Amino acid sequence: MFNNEPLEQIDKELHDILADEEKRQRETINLIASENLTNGAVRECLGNRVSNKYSEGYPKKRYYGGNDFIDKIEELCQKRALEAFNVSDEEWGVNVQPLSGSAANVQALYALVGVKGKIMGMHLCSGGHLTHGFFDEKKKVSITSDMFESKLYKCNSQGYVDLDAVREMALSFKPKVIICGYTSYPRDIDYQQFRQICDEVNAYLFADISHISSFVACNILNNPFLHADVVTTTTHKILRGPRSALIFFNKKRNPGIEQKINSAVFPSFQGGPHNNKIAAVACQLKEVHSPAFKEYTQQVLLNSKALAKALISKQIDLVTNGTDNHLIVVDLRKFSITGSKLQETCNAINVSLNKNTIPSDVDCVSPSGVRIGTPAMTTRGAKEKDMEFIADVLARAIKITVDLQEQYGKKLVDFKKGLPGNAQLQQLKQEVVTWAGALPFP
Amino acid sequence: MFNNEPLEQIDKELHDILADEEKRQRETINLIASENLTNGAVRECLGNRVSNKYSEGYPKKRYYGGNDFIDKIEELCQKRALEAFNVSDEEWGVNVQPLSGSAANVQALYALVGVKGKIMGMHLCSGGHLTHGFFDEKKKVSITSDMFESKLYKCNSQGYVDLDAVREMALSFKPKVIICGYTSYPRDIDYQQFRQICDEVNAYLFADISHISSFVACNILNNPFLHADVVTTTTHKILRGPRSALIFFNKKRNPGIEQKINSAVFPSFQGGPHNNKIAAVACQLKEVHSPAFKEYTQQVLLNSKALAKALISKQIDLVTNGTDNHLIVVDLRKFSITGSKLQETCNAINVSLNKNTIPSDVDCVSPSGVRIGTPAMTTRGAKEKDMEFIADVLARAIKITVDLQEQYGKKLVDFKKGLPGNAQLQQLKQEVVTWAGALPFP
Ligand SMILES: Cc1[nH]nc2c1[C@](c1cc(N3CCC(CC(=O)O)CC3)cc(C(F)(F)F)c1)(C(C)C)C(C#N)=C(N)O2
Ligand SMILES: Cc1[nH]nc2c1[C@](c1cc(N3CCC(CC(=O)O)CC3)cc(C(F)(F)F)c1)(C(C)C)C(C#N)=C(N)O2
Ligand SMILES: Cc1ncc(COP(=O)(O)O)c(CNCC(=O)O)c1O
Ligand SMILES: Cc1ncc(COP(=O)(O)O)c(CNCC(=O)O)c1O
Ligand SMILES: [Cl-]
Repeated sequence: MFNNEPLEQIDKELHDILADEEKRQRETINLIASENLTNGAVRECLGNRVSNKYSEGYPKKRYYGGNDFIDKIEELCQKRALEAFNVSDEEWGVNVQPLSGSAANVQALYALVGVKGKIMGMHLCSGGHLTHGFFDEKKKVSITSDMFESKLYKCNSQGYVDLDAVREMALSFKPKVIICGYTSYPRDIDYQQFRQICDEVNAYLFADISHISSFVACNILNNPFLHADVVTTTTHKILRGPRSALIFFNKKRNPGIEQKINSAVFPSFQGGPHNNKIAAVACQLKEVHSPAFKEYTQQVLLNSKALAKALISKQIDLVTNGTDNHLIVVDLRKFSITGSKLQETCNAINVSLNKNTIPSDVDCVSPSGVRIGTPAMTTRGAKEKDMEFIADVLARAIKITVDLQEQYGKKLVDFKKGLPGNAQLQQLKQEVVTWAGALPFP
Repeated sequence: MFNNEPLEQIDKELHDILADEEKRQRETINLIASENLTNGAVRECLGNRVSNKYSEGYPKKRYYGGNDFIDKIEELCQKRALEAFNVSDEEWGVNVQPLSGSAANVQALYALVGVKGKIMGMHLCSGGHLTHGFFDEKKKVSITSDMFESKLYKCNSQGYVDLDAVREMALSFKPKVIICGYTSYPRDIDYQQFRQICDEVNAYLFADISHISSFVACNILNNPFLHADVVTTTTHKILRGPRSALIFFNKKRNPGIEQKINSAVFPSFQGGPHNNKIAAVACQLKEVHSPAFKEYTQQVLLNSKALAKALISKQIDLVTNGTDNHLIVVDLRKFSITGSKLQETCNAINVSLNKNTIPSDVDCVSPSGVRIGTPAMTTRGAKEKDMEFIADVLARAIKITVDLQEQYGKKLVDFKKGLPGNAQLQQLKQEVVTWAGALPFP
């Protein structure tokens, strides 16, 4: 008693918007540092009937019947996760049920510290995430600043994590957890030093490696599994999986954490797992372990180095004057424009990027930069030689943005009136499309 | 720089488990009240490249570029949600970004009362959800009993909601929210009478209609939208959509609730929305509004009545001795067997159900019943005349379970040794598969 007519016939309205979204993705230079494109095998999982199953609990301990094949999928995902990040099932555990990044981080924090527990994370304005305790003087913006007591550590004026400040803060504030691993931080993390500060004050070491996960798994960047008690990560960014998250916990260093983390996920916060996600994660984690994926990940940093280098050669300032990973933050103060403005200008030419704060900015309204990153375009086949072209396009967008500000003024509402019809933007878009639309599309 | 080999080639191991899940689903009598089967159109959306997009925030106010077609999908889903539940976009708003039911309920309660806030909900043992403030004397099982202060109202020994107790509890406890709508409660709700109690102590009226959503939409059961301040609902049960959730808020009765709920979802708890979900929910919400889905929903209650009636005529006791909705709770005390045992017996014959508490039980270990429901089988084309057979299979399961208890004893580990190879279980399984494997499978 159902309708099995295809999507095209059942819902032509929705199907057209998705055919459109598909074309837009195909014809865009995607520089969002947090975005990638999944292969068809991961999209077959997400489409799979396994999402019919309620399977609350953990494998073998299900509150529903008919979970025989679900428990295998869940166990196969856990194994492949522990295998992908080069850790032993003897000392490291993994929960694979968190629905996304922010859910995973709030759950893992809760497990460790409980309500009104004390936590430390990097400031949003300095590169830290919302779920790292972010608040404003005016409001508790993240739940992690309200359901927990949080304190935030700023980076230095050059854009680097100030370990002198972290230690000054940890001794006075005395938190149960210290968060590192970040949302828009272009450099590597000394986890060892974080461990020594955590050990000084008997706080837990929390490393959220969502942005840099692939690098960690492939031993291109520092390994926080050597020092951290908990490691959180999303699966949908550089790792190139579905939208999901993973909580890793260190059993050797903290026995009985397994029960605490598992109980935090369910039944503390979530109910039924999303099994199509779990299936999809499993499929991408087998890819993560291959030598082919290492090659891709290497290409990400190769492209990122080249991109930063080509932007500096065109006199554009970068936060920390470069990058160790997949991402760059462009400081736009020398041009007297904002990232809100450059994001719209880039939206008009099919260049996807996001506004981003910098160290000198006192407000998240009027951010003075944009962040870009290479995972997506590296997935589309772009090489080091291609980065000059992307640098060329970003430079012209900045120049066009200066002109449109000159003509129409600093107000953003006024600035947008400048965008539609602009001949240079039309010629530039045309250039973006012609090149982007040609690349391999998964 | 990717692998576009299909799932079968890239991951034969996983592909075989999913082909196996597919066959199990096809050859099972699914009586899990919370489960359904999604059509191929809903499954195309979940597999769609729209899940590549980071679109944090709300439509027109995105922290990322390239969100033009995503904004159309998110506004189209909101439209179709308000349309489906027969509410005016002037009076009611809807957030469509919650990732699942438990996330939606925690977020909405936060919006309303905040950390340390007071809430009231039905006890788990009486039919209420974990997210309705459930705790135990030992521990705060749900975050909703820890991040909030909760008190729990039980039903009487008859299995019915006791409004005398609710009011008595509300006057003394004075919560800011009162939750109604439930997980395994077989009768309709007097929302109007809940509204009268909420107004007396100036509390919000929270209706969670996840289990009964389709009835509310198609006007077969009471309408909480006439009285409630907030309505939550999952989209993956009787509504027959993807795994997602929806928070409805009454703007007219509570000016300023819109921002407060929209900010609880993001940036308070979640980050990037899962767009494939939103696409999928939009697709099913169009189906919900047709007269054909009303037909399906009517057939759900026709089957439920017949199923209750046919179980009573085989001398099986039901809580409240019947049902007004899609679900029944079988009380198994007279047979001296637990729900755990009957769930295992039923899994050996390809009958999916779940264990469930009843009013007389003091513990959730050793629950005295099981819960069943008709949404899934009604989707597969089963009619009233088919319910006698399901009732007969369940009767035979109960009988077999008493025998297996008699032979191997009360211990559950001992009991399962009895299951493998049993001649009448093989005979019954055979009978289950033959009928189930013949029915329409979306
Ligand atoms: C949207 C989001 N989530 N997590 C983030 C961000 C980022 C971000 C957040 C905000 N927020 C998002 C929530 C907002 C609170 C509200 O809405 O009431 C406070 C500022 C603002 C910006 C930018 F605009 F660039 F300054 C960027 C980026 C990645 C989009 C960010 C930065 N900078 C960092 N560090 O992390
Ligand atoms: C799994 C789950 N989620 N929400 C539910 C349930 C149900 C349920 C929950 C529990 N729980 C789940 C959390 C558990 C807490 C812990 O581990 O520390 C306490 C008992 C136990 C049962 C049953 F076994 F039948 F008694 C049923 C059902 C629908 C599966 C339930 C009941 N009865 C109700 N009312 O709601
Ligand atoms: C370090 C980090 N942690 C957690 C999250 C949360 O992920 P979900 O979006 O799945 O909740 C993000 C999101 N990153 C935002 C961005 O960098 O674009 C992040 O950067
Ligand atoms: C009333 C109610 N509310 C919320 C949820 C949470 O849904 P998620 O599983 O999407 O978190 C459930 C699921 N209850 C499980 C069941 O009845 O089988 C529920 O019954
Ligand atoms: Cl999904």
